[PDB]
Amino acid sequence: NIYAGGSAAAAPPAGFRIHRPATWEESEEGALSKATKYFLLAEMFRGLYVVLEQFFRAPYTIYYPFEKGPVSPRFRGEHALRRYPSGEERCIACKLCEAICPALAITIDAEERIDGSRRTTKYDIDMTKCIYCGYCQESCPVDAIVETPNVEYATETREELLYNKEKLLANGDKWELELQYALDADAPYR
Amino acid sequence: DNTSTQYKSIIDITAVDYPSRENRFEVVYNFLSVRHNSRIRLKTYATEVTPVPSITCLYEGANWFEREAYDMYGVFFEGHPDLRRIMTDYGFEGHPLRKDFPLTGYTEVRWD
Amino acid sequence: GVSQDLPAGLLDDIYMWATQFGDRLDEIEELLTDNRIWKLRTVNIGTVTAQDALNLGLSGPMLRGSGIPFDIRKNAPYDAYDKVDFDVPVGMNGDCYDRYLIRMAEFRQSLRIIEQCCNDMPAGAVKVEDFKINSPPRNLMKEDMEALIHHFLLYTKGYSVPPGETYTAIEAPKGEMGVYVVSDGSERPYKCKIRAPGFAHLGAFDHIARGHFLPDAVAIIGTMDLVFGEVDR
Amino acid sequence: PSVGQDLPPVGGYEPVQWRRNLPARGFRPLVYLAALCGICGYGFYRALGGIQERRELKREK
Amino acid sequence: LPGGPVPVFKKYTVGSKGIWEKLRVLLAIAPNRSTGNPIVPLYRVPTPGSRPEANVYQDP
Amino acid sequence: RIRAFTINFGPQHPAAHGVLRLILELSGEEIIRSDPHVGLLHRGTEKLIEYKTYMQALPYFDRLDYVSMMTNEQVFSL
Amino acid sequence: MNTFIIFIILIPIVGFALLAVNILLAVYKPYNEKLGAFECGLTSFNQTRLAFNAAFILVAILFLPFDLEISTLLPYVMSIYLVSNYGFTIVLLFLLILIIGFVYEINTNALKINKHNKPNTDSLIYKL
Amino acid sequence: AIIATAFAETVKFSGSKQELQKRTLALYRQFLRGAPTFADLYEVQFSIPTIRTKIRQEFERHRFVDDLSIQNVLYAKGHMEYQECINFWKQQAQFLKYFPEEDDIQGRHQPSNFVDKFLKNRA
Amino acid sequence: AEKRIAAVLESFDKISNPAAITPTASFAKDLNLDSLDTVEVVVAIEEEFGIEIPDKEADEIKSVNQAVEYI
Amino acid sequence: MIINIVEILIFLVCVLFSVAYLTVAERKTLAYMQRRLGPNFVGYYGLLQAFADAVKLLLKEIVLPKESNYIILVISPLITLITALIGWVVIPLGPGITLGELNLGILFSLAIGSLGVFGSLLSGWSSNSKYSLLGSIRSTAQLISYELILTSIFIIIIMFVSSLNITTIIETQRVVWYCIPLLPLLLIFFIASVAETARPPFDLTESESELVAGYFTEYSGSPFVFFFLAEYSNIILISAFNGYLLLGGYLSFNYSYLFNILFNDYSYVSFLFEGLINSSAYAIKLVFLMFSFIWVRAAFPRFTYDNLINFCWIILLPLLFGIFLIIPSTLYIFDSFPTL
Ligand SMILES: CCCCCCCCCCCCCCCCCC(=O)OC[C@H](COP(=O)(O)OCCN)OC(=O)CCCCCCCCCCCCCCCCC
Ligand SMILES: CCCCCCCCCCCC(=O)OC[C@H](COP(=O)(O)OCC[N+](C)(C)C)OC(=O)CCCCCCCCCCC
Ligand code: SF4
Ligand code: SF4
Repeated sequence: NIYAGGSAAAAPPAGFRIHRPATWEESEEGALSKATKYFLLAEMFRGLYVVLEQFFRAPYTIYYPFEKGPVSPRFRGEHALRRYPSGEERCIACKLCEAICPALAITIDAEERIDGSRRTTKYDIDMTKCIYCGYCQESCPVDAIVETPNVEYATETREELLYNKEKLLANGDKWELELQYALDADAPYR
Repeated sequence: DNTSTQYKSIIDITAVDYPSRENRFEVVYNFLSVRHNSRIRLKTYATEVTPVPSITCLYEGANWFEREAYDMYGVFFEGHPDLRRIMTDYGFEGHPLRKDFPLTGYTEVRWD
Repeated sequence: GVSQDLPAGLLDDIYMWATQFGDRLDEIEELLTDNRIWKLRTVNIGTVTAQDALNLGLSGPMLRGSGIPFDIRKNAPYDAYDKVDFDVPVGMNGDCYDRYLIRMAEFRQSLRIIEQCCNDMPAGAVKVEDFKINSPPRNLMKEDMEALIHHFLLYTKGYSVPPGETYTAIEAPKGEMGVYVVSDGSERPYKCKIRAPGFAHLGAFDHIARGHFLPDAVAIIGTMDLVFGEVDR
Repeated sequence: PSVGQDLPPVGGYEPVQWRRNLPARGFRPLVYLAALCGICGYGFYRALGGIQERRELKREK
Repeated sequence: LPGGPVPVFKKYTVGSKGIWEKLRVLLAIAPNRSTGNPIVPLYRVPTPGSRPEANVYQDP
Repeated sequence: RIRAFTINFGPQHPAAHGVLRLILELSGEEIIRSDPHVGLLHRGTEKLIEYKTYMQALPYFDRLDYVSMMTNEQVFSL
Repeated sequence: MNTFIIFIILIPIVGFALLAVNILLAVYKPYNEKLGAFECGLTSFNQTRLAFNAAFILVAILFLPFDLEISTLLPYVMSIYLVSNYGFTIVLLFLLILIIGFVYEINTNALKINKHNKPNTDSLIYKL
Repeated sequence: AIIATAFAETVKFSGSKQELQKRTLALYRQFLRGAPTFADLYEVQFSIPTIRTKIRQEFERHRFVDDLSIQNVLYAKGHMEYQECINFWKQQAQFLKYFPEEDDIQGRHQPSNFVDKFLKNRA
Repeated sequence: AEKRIAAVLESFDKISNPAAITPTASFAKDLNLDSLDTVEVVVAIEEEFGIEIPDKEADEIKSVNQAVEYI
Repeated sequence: MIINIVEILIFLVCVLFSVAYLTVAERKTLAYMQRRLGPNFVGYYGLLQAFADAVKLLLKEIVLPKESNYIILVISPLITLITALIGWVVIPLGPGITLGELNLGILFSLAIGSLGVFGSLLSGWSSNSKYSLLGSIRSTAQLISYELILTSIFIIIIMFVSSLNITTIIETQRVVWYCIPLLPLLLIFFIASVAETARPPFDLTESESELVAGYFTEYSGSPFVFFFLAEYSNIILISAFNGYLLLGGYLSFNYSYLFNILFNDYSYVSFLFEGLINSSAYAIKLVFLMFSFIWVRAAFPRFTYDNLINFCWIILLPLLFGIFLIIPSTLYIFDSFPTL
């Protein structure tokens, strides 16, 4: 009806008060069966058996680096700068990657090339600032900056992780075929 | 404690810095009523020298929230039993969530 | 919405994982649920009363273990939780063992919801269809002038959010996760405060752990389900 | 429109198992108690017979 | 009761054949339980980089 | 007069998960007072978000409860 | 010089040889920070000895009488046939007497550490 | 409940400057008394008198502040710092922030006049 | 005994007359010791004798004579 | 002399290498119970893993903390290892086939065993940390508590035999292994042996304590090797106690008929074959008990200190006193007191 300080949904549901706990004298199991369970550790033995069953199942381990875990076309690994089939660079220095970069990991410099083209004179990625989010690759209007599926590029010195333009272009040249597999698989979804 | 409100859970306390106002800081309280399935927000104001009454007497959960509000903004809470920094480094100078505190602060560390 | 659509063979693979996850849960329960040592470590350990749970700011299992049936997915439904069928487990003793049982039941309810989503996944777009908010697809971006302009602007300036404020909360796996965001009408939030359930749980630690033994403290930390990036943001 | 999207089967998937599946196994507890009694009693029979025969060997020595 | 136990041959996990299947059924705590190893010809095949649907996908 | 014994449970401790400094006070066996010191992982995320666009701020939410990334994203998105 | 004595001499020799090899081959570069006690990476203040519970004392003290009780049965098990029925009665009486002490220990709850802090169970009463 | 820690004082803004002066001199006494505990906790090279001198210099810095609210805040923060130091919550690294002079000479060239500052582009 | 107190309070700065320490000399009136200086000398006394002195009694001390009367 | 030296070298090599390979076996067995592989890379099939760990540790710097009694901290693990290995001198792999054939062999086992608490007791004193002292105190209390249980079971067994010679105790089980009439004592002895070696689920000191990793937290280099070796050596030795007290030691089955078919007279071939059969029986029992230690580690969570002290003093010890009463009563009822 009319509620004061309440409502139908704040009324307790049917059966919300719990039943009274049962005492020892209202137990179905006799004391000898309970003592058998108590002294012979029945549920502990069930647990041991469950563990032992696993011992005869196939393990999950793979033998890295001779085998490899699953990788997908969208995976975000080490960066590369790509070319056109002619060999001309795709990057035209729009600086959209630099603007979007959540970690401010990209530093770009550009001017007019002696042939009149709009091109970068400096393209740096601080890989120790990068968060590997893929936003640069989404932002690029010409598919110039990409993330490869490569994760195996650990270094012994930090200076080796400051990628300049030569390093990134060489990465593009090195990984172009894998990049093409990934693009052929995921371009329709972008 | 009113029967039609019954906001028993304290959700959060924070501050917002408005440097144009004479009172810089607005203190925001959010409350939940599980009884009525309802939320409510309450605002007040403060400056760098005028405190606010602590609500720890009413909600124990408020304790840490007021500490964070003191650590980030410098708002004091009168009646808070144990009010000290909770986030920043020991001996940290400044309240980093003020609009005039620079993003990277004033000091950095290294091994000497 | 989401940044990309699902790839072609994903629903089938999620379904095949779902057909065996139930057994995976049963074997963990075989090791734990009835183990008398597990009960010695969890029963009547880290007890919280319902009134104190509310007063301390606890949420999620930390609250449902004390007997209070509250869950944002049922109380204030968001994205598609109103369209799926699931149950909410509620404790009565407010201890670590009740909270363990709650989490184990929540495993099963999540499996239920995942199966319903695998069966009812509809067709259409996955992000809002306004290019002033989300970027247009790339074949439009490289063919259509408006699409290119909107893409350029979204990735350099960002969209503008109407001025105002909100506190928005969801039933995150560790309890109620909220954000209080203040917009000044620009492309950058004026203020953003994160309400982490672990913050309030760790705040309640001193009230809950008093009078316990040190291993009980280890168990209580484990029952609060703490991740510290949440705690100190 | 929608071409090439991941979608569910027309009839749907067969239901998965999500409810607790921990069936009770084993004889009733008193069966294990009876087996323990029988094992121990037979062992005591053998051990006491062995002790008695050892005592007769001691007599001979 | 929906959600109840389903037999092991309706779960996409490898399992056992022949005499070993009889042995496993005799020795399992719960015979309807799967082992957890995905069936290699069926699972994540074809690989996500060689889906035919990619060449027909259009923006929805 | 009861004299508490004070232990630093953590940060470099398996149960303390590397970053919690739980200062406990024990009278023999029992905890009498507990003082969790935090901020060993305070990164200033909330300060950083104010200098980001909303789109640029989204990935910070992945890194809050870093086993529950997508629900963190979901709350910010909602 | 049987195998027993030679083996007993040989074990400590091998331990000392392994120790000597470690001393000879490992580097040794002590310095102040390395020499600190490891307590989770921090430093704690030196403290007066912790106050301990009485059960800690009681387990160790009560070990000795129970250990002596158990070890006093060695002469019985080594003489059981010789003393057969008379000594069987005597050893039963001895065991029963010691069991009375076990009963005292059990009923006094002597080895239980009681959690000093307990939930408050008082009713809430209002004077209207 | 959530109980306060060692040497915690609830925040109270004194309504009068004399009632604050009492609390302030008490805090100064506490610092001077804790100086030897500080020298033991933080394994310092310098002497106990150096610590007490530093404490005096700290309290001296605010000797002429007039506004009551500002003095209240200075007192509450000074008490926070006392609680931080006496509980060993600080490590040595942050404690030694207070003693920049105790470190050795940083170099031969600390300019004082205009020409020396101008030769280092600091004029 | 009082000579130890005179020795403690003699070795302090800001006072140019070491012989001005008469058994009933007030720090704020004769020595011209500051409020902070008074706290310092009280702490030095209580440290020299190894005794702790409570807040009210410490603040009420204002002179050498009261120091001995409490010593 | 020469034969003595050869026999001691053979026995010592077998024991030390068995201890080395028990650690590898634990890692592999835990791994396969956890659906992984374990060491399969250091050596073929991971068979050199233990030796890699040993060489690594032997080349690792020893640290002596500042507040530390350095002598006590370097000798405590040494004495625990020395007593642990000395325990092996009385274990027989066939009738009289032992390094020490002592008429007081059981007493030797118990005495050397009771020297096993001093490592935990002295390790905490090694430093000047109150965390360390409390942890060492608890571990010592657990150790002596379950020492009582083990000693009681020893005495209960000797009630059937009336001998302290280990070979004789094994020899009387040719009629029945003592685990058959006293199966609950098999369960109790295994539980107490796990507790006495401070193995999971009885590993308070190392895994829930103030110091991160027990009272060995401060140990590096060869002292750490000593503690680790002593622990695994005690696992195998306490399992050997279990084997000869309750599992019939080196007894498997009556091979008289088979030997009479195979051989027509005594030779070194028949002697070698009988020795192999006896030793293989004892070895396979030891293997099952080691596997059980690892299996129990795989299956269960830990006790607390209060739980385990209660388990020893309120549940197990009263049962053992009741058994003290009932065993001589059964021997009296049926007139079966054992002769000497
Ligand atoms: C029916 C008539 C019986 C007549 C008398 C019985 C004769 C003796 C029977 C032999 C076995 C007795 C020894 C085991 C008794 C265990 C009893 C027990 O449950 O202890 C419980 C104890 C907590 O005490 P409590 O208060 O009583 O429990 C109430 C909890 N709400 O907490 C505990 O201690 C938990 C139990 C300890 C388990 C230890 C586990 C360590 C390793 C497990 C060994 C399993 C076998 C390993 C071998 C591998 C398998 C091949
Ligand atoms: C409180 C205990 C009450 C138990 C009563 C059971 C009596 C049943 C009748 C069978 C006896 C029999 O007939 O077998 C006789 C046996 C073996 O002697 P034997 O060489 O074969 O006889 C020939 C007599 N000579 C030698 C003079 C020629 O003697 C026994 O000791 C076996 C008794 C069965 C074991 C009972 C132990 C109970 C468990 C105790 C756990 C504390
Ligand atoms: S992946 Fe993200 S963080 Fe890294 S460079 Fe690209 S946009 Fe910047
Ligand atoms: S990589 Fe792409 S987004 Fe970045 S500057 Fe070059 S063209 Fe523009």
